[PDB]
Amino acid sequence: MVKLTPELINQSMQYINPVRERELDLRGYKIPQIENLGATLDQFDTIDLSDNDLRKLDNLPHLPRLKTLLLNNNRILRISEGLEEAVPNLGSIILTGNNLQELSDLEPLVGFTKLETISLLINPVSTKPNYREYMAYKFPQLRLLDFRKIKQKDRQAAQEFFRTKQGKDVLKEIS
Amino acid sequence: GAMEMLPNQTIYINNLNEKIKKEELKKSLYAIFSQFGQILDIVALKTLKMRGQAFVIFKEIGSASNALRTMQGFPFYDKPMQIAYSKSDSDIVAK
RNA sequence: GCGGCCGUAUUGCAGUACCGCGGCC
Ligand SMILES: [Cl-]
Repeated sequence: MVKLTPELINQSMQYINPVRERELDLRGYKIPQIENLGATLDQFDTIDLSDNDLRKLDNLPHLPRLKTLLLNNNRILRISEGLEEAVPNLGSIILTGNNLQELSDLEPLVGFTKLETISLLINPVSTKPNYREYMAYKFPQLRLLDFRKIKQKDRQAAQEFFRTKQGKDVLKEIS
Repeated sequence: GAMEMLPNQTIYINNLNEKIKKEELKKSLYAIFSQFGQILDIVALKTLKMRGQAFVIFKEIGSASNALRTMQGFPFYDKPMQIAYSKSDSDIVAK
């Protein structure tokens, strides 16, 4: 099966996308693992890794320019901890159509200070009990979740919930 | 009823939430529809005539067909999307 | 200059300088 190589990067489309940002197109190569992204020389605002066969989000080089990650329709079930050191300015992560199962599996996303948009549509974790509430509570800076805004009133209600014994028990079990 | 469109590479979406700024509207449309295929462009204006609407242009007709079937009525910024094939071919796909 | 809340009108098939109006906090 494929490898993500420097040549694959050099031969892929590298273009101004519909929202005026610099995008690398890595869609549809059945890539099994992230590697060699250092060869992008931090040129891209956006990397499109849709329609591959990633099982984990990991192995990122330092890419301070990277602000949007498109990860549609992979098989991701784990995110490596500490990725904010590699991609600190990540503003949107689009994980539609993956295999993230539990609310604790989203723990690795907490240290991104600028992450304002998340999609977990068509992931098992998006129908876990307390999903939207938990996300409001755990990610204070998150603004758009599955393309519905987290309103201040939503975050207030979530924080009030997790101060109850019921909510406390929910948090206990997530850990 | 009006005449139905054969599948086209462009979908037309209306009933969009008009409070959303145009740049953010296009950004979020790009993200949610990127699951279906390569997107060639998005055309959205906020004039009186064209606000609340967007055209999403896919490279492949198959991608548009899945987008339409899958996202019909999806609550995007808390309004359900109304999606149809566009009534004409988009300029950017001209031969 | 920068926001929050509430309401109201347009449901419209396009290719963009920009994009409705009003009330409260
Ligand atoms: Cl066009």
